[PDB]
Amino acid sequence: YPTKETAHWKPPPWNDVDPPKSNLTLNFGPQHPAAHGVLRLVMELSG
Amino acid sequence: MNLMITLLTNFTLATLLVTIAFWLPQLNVYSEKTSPRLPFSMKFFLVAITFLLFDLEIALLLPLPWASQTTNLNTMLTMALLLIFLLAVSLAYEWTQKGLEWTE
Amino acid sequence: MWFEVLPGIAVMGVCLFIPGMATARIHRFSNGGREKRVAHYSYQWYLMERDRRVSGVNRYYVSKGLENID
Amino acid sequence: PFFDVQKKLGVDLDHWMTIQSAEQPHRIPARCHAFEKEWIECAHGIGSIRAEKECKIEFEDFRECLLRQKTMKRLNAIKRQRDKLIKEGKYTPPPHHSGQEDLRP
Amino acid sequence: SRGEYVVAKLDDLINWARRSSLWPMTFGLACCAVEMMHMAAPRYDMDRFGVVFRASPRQSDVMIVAGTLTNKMAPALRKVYDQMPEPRYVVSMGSCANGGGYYHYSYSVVRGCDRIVPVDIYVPGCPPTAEALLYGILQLQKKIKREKRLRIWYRR
Amino acid sequence: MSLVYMNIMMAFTVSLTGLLMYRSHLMSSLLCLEGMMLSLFILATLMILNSHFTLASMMPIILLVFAACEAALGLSLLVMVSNTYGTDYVQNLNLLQC
Amino acid sequence: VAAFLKNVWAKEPVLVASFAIAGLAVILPTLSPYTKYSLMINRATPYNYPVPLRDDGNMPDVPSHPQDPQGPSLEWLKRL
Amino acid sequence: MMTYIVFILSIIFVMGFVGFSSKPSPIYGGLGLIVSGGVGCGIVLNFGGSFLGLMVFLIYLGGMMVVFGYTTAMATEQYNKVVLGTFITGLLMEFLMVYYVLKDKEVEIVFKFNGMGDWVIYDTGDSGFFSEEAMGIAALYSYGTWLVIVTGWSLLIGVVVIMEITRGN
Amino acid sequence: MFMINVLTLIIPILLAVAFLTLVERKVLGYMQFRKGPNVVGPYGLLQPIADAIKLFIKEPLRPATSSISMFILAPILALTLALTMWIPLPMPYPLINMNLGVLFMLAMSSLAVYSILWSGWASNSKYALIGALRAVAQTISYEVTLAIILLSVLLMNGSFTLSTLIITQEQVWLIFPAWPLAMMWFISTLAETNRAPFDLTEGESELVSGFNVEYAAGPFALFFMAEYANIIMMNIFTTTLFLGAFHNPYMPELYTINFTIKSLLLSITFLWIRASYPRFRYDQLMHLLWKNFLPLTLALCMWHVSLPILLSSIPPQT
Ligand SMILES: CCCCCCCCCCCCCCCCCC(=O)OC[C@H](COP(=O)([O-])OCC[N+](C)(C)C)OC(=O)CCCCCCCCCCCCCCCCC
Ligand SMILES: CCCCCCCCCCCCCCCCCC(=O)OC[C@H](COP(=O)(O)OCCN)OC(=O)CCCCCCCCCCCCCCCCC
Ligand SMILES: CCCCCCCCCCCCCCCCCC(=O)OC[C@H](COP(=O)(O)OCCN)OC(=O)CCCCCCCCCCCCCCCCC
Ligand SMILES: CCCCCCCCCCCCCCCCCC(=O)OC[C@H](COP(=O)(O)OCCN)OC(=O)CCCCCCCCCCCCCCCCC
Ligand SMILES: CCCCCCCCCCCCCCCCCC(=O)OC[C@H](COP(=O)(O)OCCN)OC(=O)CCCCCCCCCCCCCCCCC
Ligand SMILES: CCCCCCCCCCC1=C(C)C(=O)C(OC)=C(OC)C1=O
Ligand code: SF4
Repeated sequence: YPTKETAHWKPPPWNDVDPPKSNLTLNFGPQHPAAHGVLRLVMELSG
Repeated sequence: MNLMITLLTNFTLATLLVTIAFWLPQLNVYSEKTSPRLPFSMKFFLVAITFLLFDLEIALLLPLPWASQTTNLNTMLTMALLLIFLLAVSLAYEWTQKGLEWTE
Repeated sequence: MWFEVLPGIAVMGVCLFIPGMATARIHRFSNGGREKRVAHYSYQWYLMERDRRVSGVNRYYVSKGLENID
Repeated sequence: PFFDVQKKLGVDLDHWMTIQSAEQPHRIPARCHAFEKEWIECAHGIGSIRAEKECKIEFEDFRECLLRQKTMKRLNAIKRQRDKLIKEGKYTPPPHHSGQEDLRP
Repeated sequence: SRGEYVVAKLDDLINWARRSSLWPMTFGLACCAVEMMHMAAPRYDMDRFGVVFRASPRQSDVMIVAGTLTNKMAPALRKVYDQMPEPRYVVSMGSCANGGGYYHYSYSVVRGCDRIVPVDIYVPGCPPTAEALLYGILQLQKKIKREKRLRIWYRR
Repeated sequence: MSLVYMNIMMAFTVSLTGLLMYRSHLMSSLLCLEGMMLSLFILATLMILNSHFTLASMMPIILLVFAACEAALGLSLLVMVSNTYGTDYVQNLNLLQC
Repeated sequence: VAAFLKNVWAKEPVLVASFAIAGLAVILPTLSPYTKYSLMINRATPYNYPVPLRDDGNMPDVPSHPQDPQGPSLEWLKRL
Repeated sequence: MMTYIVFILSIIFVMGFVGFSSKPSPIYGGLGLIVSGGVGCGIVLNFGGSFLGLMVFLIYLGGMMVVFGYTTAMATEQYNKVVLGTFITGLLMEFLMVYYVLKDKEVEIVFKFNGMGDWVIYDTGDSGFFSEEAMGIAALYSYGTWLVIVTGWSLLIGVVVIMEITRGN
Repeated sequence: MFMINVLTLIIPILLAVAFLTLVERKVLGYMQFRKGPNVVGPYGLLQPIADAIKLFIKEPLRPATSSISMFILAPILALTLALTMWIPLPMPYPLINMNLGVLFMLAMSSLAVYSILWSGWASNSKYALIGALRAVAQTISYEVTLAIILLSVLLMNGSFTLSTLIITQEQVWLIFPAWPLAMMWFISTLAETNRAPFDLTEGESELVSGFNVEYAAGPFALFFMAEYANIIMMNIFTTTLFLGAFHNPYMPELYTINFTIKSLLLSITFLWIRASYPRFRYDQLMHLLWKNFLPLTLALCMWHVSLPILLSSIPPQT
């Protein structure tokens, strides 16, 4: 029975599966800049 | 009572050290400086849950030095080896189903 | 040479020696020249409170021997 | 669906933690062991309906052992009347209720 | 009087503490990194002066600029300098950090790091020896020793 | 009855009405659930120590172990919800109205 | 079984020591002659009070004094 | 005052529960539940549950609330009216209950409650050379055989269940 | 009189933590073929004083914090737990003689990860929080083997009482019946205090210790001195636990000298391990816990349960 409140309701998907609806980027540098110190690394980490 | 006095004294000395370490370097007026979700990992949460469940198994294991004093020693030894074996079986299922991977 | 580290180790060793020696001397000063009574179990506390009541001075460490009976 | 498997097989899975009057480690008595033993040995075998109206005195003594409501209410009455008589000045406390009498043992 | 004496002895205490516990951040940009690493090597050994090797850049006292500052790393230099807690000092090590050096006329080199940060000690060389850098560190300590922060505070 | 039992039961009801009135976060709901467990732990422990009922001294430990494993299950549910929707909000869990 | 044992002792000796120590801990108390004495010592440790018996007239094994001959003895524990 | 120590710790306990249950954020709610667990542990310790209070610290605060703060740190973001209003609401309800049960030595919310210090209800005897609480917990291995079986089975199943539902497949 | 005893515990703790920095820099100096500090004091003895006065008048760094309250409470909790871990330590007499001192220390050390967690929350950087969660997962991982090794050793002690553990070791050091427990204990306490080769926050294998990152952090001296109080305390606890000394009840100073010398040697062993090895990768010390230490710890736990039963050597409760 359609009402004003239950008006926007669509039926669920047929397989009852909904759409799902990234990875880290690190701008890296050497810890103590004694040895290298002049390195820049743009990482793309996945954890 | 003496425990509460000692806890209050340790808390007081710690708070005094923290209050000094925040307010003593504010004595020297400095040049006021005017220039100018996190990614989820499943393994980080899984190592914490594995910790929690093995810690509950440890909570079962903690009354053993009192449990050896019993007169029902055969039952006690059976259940003691059984709890340590179930902890080992939890570890083996955590092993073999790729649960301890990339934080091994 | 390597014996130059021994003044710092000696100062740190004196600083670790102070707490234990301190608590032993304070336990002997607060308890009539003897060890502090250890009451982990309620029987030990019962005997200790009985000592406090029989000593007459509200102090468990005042020991009453055979001079207290007739 | 109380499938009484324990009484059927003779196993004791949880009857040991069930009451306070059971076998305890190192024979430690519960603080209301006698009251619970009296209420259980009263109410045994006669069912709940007869047990609520025929073993009422044993259960009341046992509930008042557990909760100590009548004891604390009685001490409240005595302590309030004592404090009223102290405030009115019509009562003095004895030396053995002030720490002045070198206790018994 | 009495207050001048008290602020003089307190200057002596805090200057002693700050010079005798220098924690260096090193911009090891170029060849002078190798010679600072020799100044921390067991012969010269900065750590016996209180000058710890590989200190944290977040809690460092002196920024040792040891190498060629290029135009591409000048804002990173200034950013690390701006993240330093005061009192912060800067030792400029070597000719390229002092004045451009061998790359003075380059299109891509900052002609001395003093165009970017204030410099306290200029240590000359290509590279200056590890002994010469330790000389510059001890001259920085002498410069801290004659500071008058509380005496000038008292006289204002 | 005793005066501390009032406060421990009132703590249970405070964490109950916290758990029965969500704001946004499912984590705060789980915090209220384990506060309910904490108040139950303290209340059972005070009864069992007061009664000198010896064998039920192992009861609050079994309560703690089972309900902390329950809490681990709930945190894993929250983690799967957070990996679905990005947050742990209970207003994102509304697909089952239709 | 000798090839597998040397192979797992070459590849995973921590697990071999683990299963060996665990297997000894399982099967060893049933083979030890002193496992009896653990039970004997735990049941001989007097936590409670030895609540005495009313002498009805026929209890020949129960002593009348602690230093009497009859009764349970711990000479096996003094000697071992 | 000092005879009311368990009562004062229980008041701090209820204040901490009104604190986190009003739900400012799961971070501060976790902090309030930590302080509440500590003071409720002190309540347990002042009856002679020394092992059970150390079980609170070691297990509850030590493992489980650490895992709650850990999982909160992975699910909240680091940088109201209703929280502070419900906080002072619960605080006023609790202090009105305190005031009634103190001025009257009696109250009835759901049950009747004494107003004296809960020192009154203790035992006047000893336990000898053991703790009764320690021996009752030690009997988990000689008397709680079925209890150990079902607890260990639930924990093993719990490990299996967490590895199932966090797998995503 | 009791407050005198509390202060003569806790103030020499801070002085020993001060001079442990000197002992560390010197002993790491001579092992690295150089000297440690010898300029600031005679033989370097004024280096902790100068360094502490320097750290206490240094500016709060640059940035602001996400949560003021946890930024304050994390050093308070760290120092409070680092000071309360010392009060049941029997040396030969504990300050607070409790029946459950072992379980007290295990619980208060389990509470120590909240300082790391709240300092990760209180920083503004979302990368420092990730580093804090890695550190929390490390510390809670090695607390498992701390608990089980500690339980396995206490099965020969009879109780959780720390003062009984002097009586237990009157005939032999307890490292002789339990040396695999002792070495996994020592390495697990090493991995507890974030100490090299397990120091991933203070080193590399870290997403945030990477030179010109954000993250307002606390005053470094407080967490540092809490950490060194924990290092000296865990070495004293290992000394009590496995290398317990002779105690004459009429001469307590003999036990105090003996456990002090052993605790100094064991803290220098921490210093000598950190100057000898490279660092683990994070999953390598997760491997070392979960796949290496925990199987042997469970196996030796079964062994130390069943072993006093089969040898008729069950220790007394009292
Ligand atoms: C208390 C005072 C101090 C105590 C001693 C400690 C001082 C010495 C410290 C040295 C420096 C250590 C720095 C950190 C090192 C960390 C790395 C490391 O060692 O990893 C451990 C390594 C890890 O393994 P791994 O990484 O080297 O090897 C590869 C591992 N797999 C195959 C999984 C990839 O070994 C262990 O885990 C051993 C732990 C202790 C072993 C105890 C042995 C017991 C033996 C019983 C008998 C066995 C015989 C068979 C059965 C017989 C039955 C009758
Ligand atoms: C009313 C009167 C009081 C007024 C207020 C003052 C209070 C007292 C403050 C301390 C004393 C003030 C003077 C401080 C030192 C001044 C003199 C000085 O710097 O002498 C230099 C000398 C070493 O010479 P140097 O220049 O280093 O040469 C290199 C080696 N050839 O240096 C040395 O030989 C060593 C100098 C050591 C400094 C003193 C010792 C340290 C401070 C101890 C007290 C404060 C800290 C207490 C503990 C804090 C926590 C650990
Ligand atoms: C019976 C007494 C009670 C026994 C139960 C109690 C055990 C206590 C110890 C707890 C151990 C917990 C973890 C167990 C996990 C077992 C599964 C496993 O580890 O398999 C993987 C392993 C290969 O390792 P991998 O996956 O490659 O590791 C990464 C690095 N390469 O695979 C292997 O290395 C092979 C593992 C299986 C074979 C091991 C044989 C050891 C034999 C020792 C002597 C006999 C001892 C008695 C027990 C019977 C053993 C057959
Ligand atoms: C449990 C044990 C704990 C032990 C903790 C302490 C360990 C180290 C012990 C001290 C070792 C020796 C320290 C010597 C420091 C330097 C003294 C000195 O003379 O410094 C020179 C400086 C300037 O003197 P000036 O007048 O310029 O001389 C020119 C001469 N024509 O003169 C000055 O700066 C003025 C004088 C400063 C003297 C400072 C002495 C050290 C103070 C340290 C603080 C703690 C004191 C001990 C507290 C605990 C024990 C009671
Ligand atoms: C962020 C907030 C601030 C953070 C910094 C400060 C808080 C954290 C650090 C403090 C932690 C306190 C832990 C104190 C309890 C430890 C357990 C305990 O009491 O053990 C000692 C002892 C047990 O041994 P036993 O011999 O069996 O008992 C005596 C009978 N003969 O038992 C006794 O001796 C019993 C003595 C009486 C009971 C003591 C109760 C203490 C007060 C209540 C808890 C206080 C802490 C609350 C907050 C915790 C952290 C949030
Ligand atoms: C209350 C006493 C405070 C003393 C403070 C001493 C701090 C340590 C100085 C040297 C040092 C060591 C050993 C150190 O290990 C370390 O971490 C890598 C530092 O930070 C960069 C250090 O600066
Ligand atoms: S001043 Fe010279 S030697 Fe030094 S870093 Fe520059 S180019 Fe290299």
